[PDB]
Amino acid sequence: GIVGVGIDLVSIPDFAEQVDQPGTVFAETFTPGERRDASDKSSSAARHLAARWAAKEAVIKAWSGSRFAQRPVLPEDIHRDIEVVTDMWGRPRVRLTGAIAEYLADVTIHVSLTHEGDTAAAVAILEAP
Repeated sequence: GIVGVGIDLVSIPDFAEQVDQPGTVFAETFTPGERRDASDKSSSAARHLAARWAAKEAVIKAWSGSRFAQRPVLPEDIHRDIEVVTDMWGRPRVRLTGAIAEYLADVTIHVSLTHEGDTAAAVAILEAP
């Protein structure tokens, strides 16, 4: 049964404006080079990266909306234990580490991402067999 659902829309312009700032959570998900390239509103990098961020936030949203919210704890490591990459063709892939990988070890994560104009989007659905 479904155990969590998330959706997230990202402004590509607003994304590129803050994606490259130090200490932010962007630094723990994208490489400096990636953040540098994504700083260009009009680049493909910004578009693709914006879409990866939406994916990640969507999963995070699904997590916070599940039974794994209320614990355990440390809402700083979940933002860091979650990662989303794209494989050649353009399909999103969710990569887990830290505690979240353990707690969602038996949970299937379904994610999809898109982007158009000044916005990127994604949806995530947590499902247990």
